Amino acid sequence: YGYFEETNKSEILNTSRLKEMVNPGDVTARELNQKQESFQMTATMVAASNYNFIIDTTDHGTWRRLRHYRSKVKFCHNPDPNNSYEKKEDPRFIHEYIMDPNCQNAFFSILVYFWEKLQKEYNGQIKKVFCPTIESET
Amino acid sequence: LLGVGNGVLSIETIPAKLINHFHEHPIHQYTHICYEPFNPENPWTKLLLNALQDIIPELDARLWIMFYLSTAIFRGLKEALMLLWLGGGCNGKTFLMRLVAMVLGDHYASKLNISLLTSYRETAEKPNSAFMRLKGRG
DNA sequence: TTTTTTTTTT
Ligand SMILES: Nc1ncnc2c1ncn2[C@@H]1O[C@H](COP(=O)(O)OP(=O)(O)NP(=O)(O)O)[C@@H](O)[C@H]1O
Repeated sequence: YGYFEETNKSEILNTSRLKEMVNPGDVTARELNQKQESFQMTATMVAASNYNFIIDTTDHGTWRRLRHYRSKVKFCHNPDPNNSYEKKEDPRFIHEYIMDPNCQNAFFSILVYFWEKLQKEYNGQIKKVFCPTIESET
Repeated sequence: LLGVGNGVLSIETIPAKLINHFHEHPIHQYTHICYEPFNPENPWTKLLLNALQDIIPELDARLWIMFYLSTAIFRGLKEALMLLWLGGGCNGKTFLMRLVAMVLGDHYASKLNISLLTSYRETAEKPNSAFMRLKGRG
């Protein structure tokens, strides 16, 4: 698993690196004071930002790999009762409920259960999951 | 002379011979693949031949591609040729290309960085381990 | 150890 954050305003997505980091194949890199070596690429990627990436290519090899989702709800102080997509925030979620071992292992159990559910429902193929919202937004 | 998983393969004369006995050839590098004589009735051989037919429709193009890729077995001087393969995406390009490197092993085959081919040469003298990967590989 | 690499510069 690998995730990205801290994106600047209107950054350009380097599609050459995209084809190289999400691909069931080998990749080649180098560490400090070390020789070249190659390893399999096996990381799940998530990118979070407040601005849409700039994608300057239209080839099927690029857009078959991308999925886009937009957040609807907002967490703040004094949420407007007229907005269903606005909620009261609880600081503990990031200040405490991310460091407590109990919630961490509960979340790990949830992840294991969902992995088992994916294996037993779609034979492990994420592409077979039905989701109109993600498809429409992408 | 090509080192394989179950001995060493000699392709000096046709048909190729497998050396399962004592020999004095100074051979160190090897691939983990166990060599077996070609057999079209092997289910895996049938599957691979059908996949090759599916990927490359034209017969003459398929024969030329198989002839060019077969020269990877030999580690000596060969014709000054390079193959450029263009595709819209999700069309089996990386499957065959990576399968060739998988069956040749790391000592005889390697993925190469694209910057090694589309970027200016380093200034004067600097160490270049990416170019060093080219030594001894077919 | 000790150096080269890296760093730094292009
Ligand atoms: N003979 C075949 N029959 C059916 N599916 C195949 C065959 N060969 C490859 N595939 C599948 O086709 C998909 C594309 O293969 P892949 O080699 O990764 O694509 P590519 O042409 O290199 N594309 P890209 O790198 O995305 O531009 C993969 O899911 C393969 O498993």
